[PDB]
Amino acid sequence: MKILVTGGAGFIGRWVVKRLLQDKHEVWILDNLANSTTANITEFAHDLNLKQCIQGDIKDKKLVAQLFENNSFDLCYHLAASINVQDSIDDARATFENDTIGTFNLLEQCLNYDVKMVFMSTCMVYDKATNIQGISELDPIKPASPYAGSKIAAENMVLSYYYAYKLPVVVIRPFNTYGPFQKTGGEGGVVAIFINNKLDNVPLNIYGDGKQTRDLLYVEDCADFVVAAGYSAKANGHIINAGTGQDISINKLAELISGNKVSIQHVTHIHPQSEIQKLLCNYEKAKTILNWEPKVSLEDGVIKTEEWIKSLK
Amino acid sequence: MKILVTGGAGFIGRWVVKRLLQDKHEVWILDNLANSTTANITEFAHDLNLKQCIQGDIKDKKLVAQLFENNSFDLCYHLAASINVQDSIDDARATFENDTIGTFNLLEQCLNYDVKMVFMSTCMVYDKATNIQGISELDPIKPASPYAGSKIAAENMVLSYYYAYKLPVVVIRPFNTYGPFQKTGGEGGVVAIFINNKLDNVPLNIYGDGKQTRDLLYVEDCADFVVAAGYSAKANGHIINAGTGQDISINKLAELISGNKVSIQHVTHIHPQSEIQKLLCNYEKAKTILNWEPKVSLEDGVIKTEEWIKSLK
Ligand SMILES: NC(=O)c1ccc[n+]([C@@H]2O[C@H](COP(=O)([O-])OP(=O)(O)OC[C@H]3O[C@@H](n4cnc5c(N)ncnc54)[C@H](O)[C@@H]3O)[C@@H](O)[C@H]2O)c1
Ligand SMILES: NC(=O)c1ccc[n+]([C@@H]2O[C@H](COP(=O)([O-])OP(=O)(O)OC[C@H]3O[C@@H](n4cnc5c(N)ncnc54)[C@H](O)[C@@H]3O)[C@@H](O)[C@H]2O)c1
Ligand SMILES: O=c1ccn([C@@H]2O[C@H](COP(=O)(O)OP(=O)(O)O)[C@@H](O)[C@H]2O)c(=O)[nH]1
Ligand SMILES: O=c1ccn([C@@H]2O[C@H](COP(=O)(O)OP(=O)(O)O)[C@@H](O)[C@H]2O)c(=O)[nH]1
Ligand SMILES: [Cl-]
Ligand SMILES: [Cl-]
Ligand SMILES: [Cl-]
Ligand SMILES: [Cl-]
Ligand code: NA
Ligand code: NA
Repeated sequence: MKILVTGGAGFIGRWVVKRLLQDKHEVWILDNLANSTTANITEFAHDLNLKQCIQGDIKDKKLVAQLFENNSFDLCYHLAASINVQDSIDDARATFENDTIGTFNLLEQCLNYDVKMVFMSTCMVYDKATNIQGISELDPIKPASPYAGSKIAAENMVLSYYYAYKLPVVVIRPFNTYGPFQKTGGEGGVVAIFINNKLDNVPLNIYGDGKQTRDLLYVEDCADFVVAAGYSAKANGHIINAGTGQDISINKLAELISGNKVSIQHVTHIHPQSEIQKLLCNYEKAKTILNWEPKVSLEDGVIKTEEWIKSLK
Repeated sequence: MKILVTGGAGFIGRWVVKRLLQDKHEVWILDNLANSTTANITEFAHDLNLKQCIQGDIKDKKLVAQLFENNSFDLCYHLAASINVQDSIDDARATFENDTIGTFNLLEQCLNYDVKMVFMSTCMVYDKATNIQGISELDPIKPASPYAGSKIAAENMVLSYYYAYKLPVVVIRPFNTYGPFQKTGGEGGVVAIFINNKLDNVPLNIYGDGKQTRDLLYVEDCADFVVAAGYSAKANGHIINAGTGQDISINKLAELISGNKVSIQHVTHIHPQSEIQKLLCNYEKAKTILNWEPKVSLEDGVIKTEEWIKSLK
């Protein structure tokens, strides 16, 4: 198939690309490299099925039109986005423009050329879990940051095209994802930051009281879920979560990762008003529709991730 | 108070303006007159509390910035929008730009100047009612047209500002509204169209099988609800419906309005894929928070509306 992966040079994107190339699809990447480098895709530089890596912006309407007009895509995995909650609080407009308007630009061309869209949403668009069964696709939404609001906004434009036009789309809500190729600095995820701090012999710092929880999904499991949603016509028109169905507090995550190599401290929460106290995924729908389940435990994923991070030092 | 009413020269808007002027607030209207004329506000042309009627576009970022920079608004009732489902299917972009992007432009200035926003959403953002209790604010959303998707998108940006910044906002979801000052042509609502057809001695035409239902809210009741949401700090942060809690099929509405003066026919539905089969409102939350309930029955509202339409012929 001919496939466009927006954000394909990013963390999750590069793993989506890897899987699609293993499956011998012709892949085009569209990525402005705002949050990544081509080091994430060097591995694929000699794969003839990686057709092009376009350094361009989903906000550039003319570029997006030309890209679809001059290719014949079957399928688009739309991962390109601004992803940082705090940045979206500091600067809502940029997050809105990238995550809602950029989506809309792509969606318009998907309709013009009958291109199925897998829209990468986020488990952040949820209000907190309230029990051990976790959050299903039927459970309440709560846009606690402009990032979350922009993602919900995008979801609803995407789904409107499915209803109004019968355009194949899937809205996916993976939970917090970690692993090799995730950044380790201030724009990184908590697992990457903590492992890197450990390797650097500096403390782990926990925002707030650390009791907040996350359901942490290893990136290779996430990428397989993302790809599966694109391949499945049964998924068309659906919202589908992915996660592990187990959560951990940030306090306990810090102890797991440090293993007492470094100290663990608390600091003022940067956005307690936008925090989600408990994130725990019910992924029964993904199991049913996609035959998907995660294979990598947190313990094993941390080990894999630390091996990767250490390899770059 | 100093109040901005976007869309204040429109159908519901002019009634909001009337109420705010009765309550002796200083009102500014921002309206591009894309779907209205100043005849809707002639009544107020000598009220010194109607400060300005700006013919300008909420999509014009510079105009919106200047408007807030050079006034000191307390409160904004944001009614300006593209409202037509079929137009949003024919041309999603224009509806998106007006209803989502335009909202965002206003919201950004509301944050800058601490202006409470009442966001006018729509009961269309709902999946169908499934019982006689009707649709509450907790019930499922389904963006069946790009209009509905654009409205849900806007809701989520608005609510994100309440969470991230503690900006006072209210998201209101009134159900289908009818009455004096609603247009009677192809861009009008079903009640206006049917009454006008009756007065013109031409048939009523019903889309599809006519079994679809609506909860029809008289405009003076709607406008009082809208205003109340703005006046109430208890409503801050909430989604709140308004409606009557009774529905009628389009077949039965046509018989009520015609009274057999004219024939009643069925024609192919213009967008059956985007229709909502049953719309019935649970307005208990509005009753509790706002002490609001509707006063005008459908029968009496039809009579009032027909008197008004006849007066213009
Ligand atoms: N990391 C997670 O925990 C997680 C969980 C759920 C969903 N998501 C979603 O998955 C997607 C990928 O996230 P990630 O963690 O890989 O982040 P990432 O930043 O590595 O990936 C996003 C990629 O999009 C590119 N990009 C950003 N804005 C763009 C624009 N305007 N035009 C073109 N390219 C642009 C970036 O340069 C980057 O390579 C995002 O949509 C994100 O919201 C991430
Ligand atoms: N009529 C209903 O049944 C109903 C029910 C629920 C919600 N609503 C919502 O109520 C609001 C008012 O609806 P209405 O029925 O009075 O329609 P309307 O068209 O009479 O009112 C909207 C007004 O906004 C103006 N406008 C449109 N786009 C604009 C732009 N870009 N900049 C500036 N002004 C602009 C129009 O000229 C018009 O006067 C809308 O937000 C609509 O979505 C309507
Ligand atoms: O150095 C860090 C980074 C993150 N967190 C916490 O870890 C969780 C996950 O944060 P991340 O930024 O990875 O993603 P988010 O869930 O906010 O998307 C949140 O509760 C953060 O407050 C932390 O305590 N210390
Ligand atoms: O001339 C008309 C206009 C409308 N309708 C129907 O009346 C209902 C209300 O339509 P309207 O356009 O007023 O508003 P909507 O609910 O679609 O916002 C819908 O089921 C329409 O199909 C109709 O049968 N004939
Ligand atoms: Cl995320
Ligand atoms: Cl804990
Ligand atoms: Cl409406
Ligand atoms: Cl009937
Ligand atoms: Na747990
Ligand atoms: Na009824």
